[PDB]
Amino acid sequence: QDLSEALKEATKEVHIRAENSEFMRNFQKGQVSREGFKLVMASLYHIYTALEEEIERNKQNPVYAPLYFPEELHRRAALEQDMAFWYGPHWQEAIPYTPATQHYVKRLHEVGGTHPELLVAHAYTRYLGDLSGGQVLKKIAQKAMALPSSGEGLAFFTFPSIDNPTKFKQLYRARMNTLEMTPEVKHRVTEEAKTAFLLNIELFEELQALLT
Ligand code: HEM
Repeated sequence: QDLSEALKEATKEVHIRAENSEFMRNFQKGQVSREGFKLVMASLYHIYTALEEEIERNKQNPVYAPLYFPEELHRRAALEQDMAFWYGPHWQEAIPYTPATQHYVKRLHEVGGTHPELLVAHAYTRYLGDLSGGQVLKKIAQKAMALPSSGEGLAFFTFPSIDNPTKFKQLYRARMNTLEMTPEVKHRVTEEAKTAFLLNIELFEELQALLT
């Protein structure tokens, strides 16, 4: 069984749970505030910073390298633009770094530094969602918060180097399927993808509490 399929299958249940977190349920209904949106986007800034630091560390490592697509996929620059938009020019000392965000970052560094063969789980969980469902979330955000089609404040959700998210997704999955796989690696990769998803749920839980 192909890795791309094994991951989709292993995470379909937890994905249902993630969409139904209180924060995402409210987000999807069009009830996201600037305060709530700023918190989540600041937390992603930290998460994608860590993810992409570890990607760069492992770019030549054959357990990751076939997924090395910085120009197309990396979000850190986009998130910096969004931070300047939402938080102003002194955003680096305005933005929060919540405990659940720190916890996700920690696991990202553990994976990148000690278990790089699992980094694909984390890239899969974030980037493939951003290319799929994130495009729906973009539209809802834009409408909720009166964000302009010209894209300011939603750079995260915009992939100017990818013509067509569906075709790129199909390429990315094809390339995942070229990673050297043993039963050991495959089983732990799909476990770590479930952990990535839980880390996200835990963040959304935390943000919702901080908002109430
Ligand atoms: C309200 C919240 C969300 C909505 C409405 C949403 C919606 C979607 C939609 C419509 C797809 C495409 C499904 C398909 O192609 O059959 C998708 C795929 C994906 N989503 Fe989300 N999603 C949400 C939250 C999340 C979160 C929180 C994560 C991860 C942290 C995530 C990760 C993914 C991944 C990895 C895929 C790719 C599945 C695959 O093709 O293997 N989703 N989601």
